[PDB]
Amino acid sequence: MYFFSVDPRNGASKSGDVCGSCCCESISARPGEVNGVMVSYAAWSAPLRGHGLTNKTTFEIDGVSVTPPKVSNAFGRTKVGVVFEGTLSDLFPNPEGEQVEYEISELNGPSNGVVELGANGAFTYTPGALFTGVDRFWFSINGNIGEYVISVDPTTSELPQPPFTTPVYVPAARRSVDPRTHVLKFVLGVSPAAIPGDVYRLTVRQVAIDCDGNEFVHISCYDISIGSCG
Amino acid sequence: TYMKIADYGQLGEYTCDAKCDAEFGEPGNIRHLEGKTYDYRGVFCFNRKNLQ
Repeated sequence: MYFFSVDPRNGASKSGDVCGSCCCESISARPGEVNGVMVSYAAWSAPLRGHGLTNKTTFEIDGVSVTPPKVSNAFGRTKVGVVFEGTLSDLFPNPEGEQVEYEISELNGPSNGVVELGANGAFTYTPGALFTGVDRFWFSINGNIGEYVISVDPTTSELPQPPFTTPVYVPAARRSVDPRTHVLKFVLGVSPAAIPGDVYRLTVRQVAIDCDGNEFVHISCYDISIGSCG
Repeated sequence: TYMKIADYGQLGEYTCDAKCDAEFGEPGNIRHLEGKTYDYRGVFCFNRKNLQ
């Protein structure tokens, strides 16, 4: 669990443990983890005597280094209960000539089905009986990881098309704030498709509220660094 | 003249720790009222013989 004490905006700042080398503070993440982050606004909002914080935090993710992925993603569709079949070879257009070591990680496999990897880029997704929804599994075509998303339709018409989870994401509603102590919590999720070495930047806009209902906005940034081995 | 309690009003609610916003609340009205009364006032007349 990461912890960060936000600068108080006093004209006097730069608390003890500071490694001058940037502006945005650092966060190290490993592809696959889903960790939890804390931020203590006590230093900035406690002097601003009022109703403390509010649940109007706003996050944004932009990448300062991408290194575009090698293998594309894909989408699959099938009705409820009916076995699905698909190919995994048109998803790795390689510039050079080399074999295709298809592999399915037992750690990032499906959650409501089973998959049998064939001999050449073929696989059988037999969805779970009495189940309808969206299900994924993370293949690895010769090292480059991508996700294959499948939606099993409840036999009536169809299901929508989900948005292909990003490398780094902050979940929709898993944050909270304790106005009694001015402490923010949220979750920081890293897809298994992130490439070790890249760096993503997370901006957090937190808004306090005075005794009457006006606003005190606060902006801070963080540099998430996708590094392998923790 | 009578009186009509319009409403009662709220009284500041349930603060666990002092934030000092709803101190006095707001009270209601009493709305003094009034009202008069009316009357008919008709007449009629016969002469003496068409009545006798």
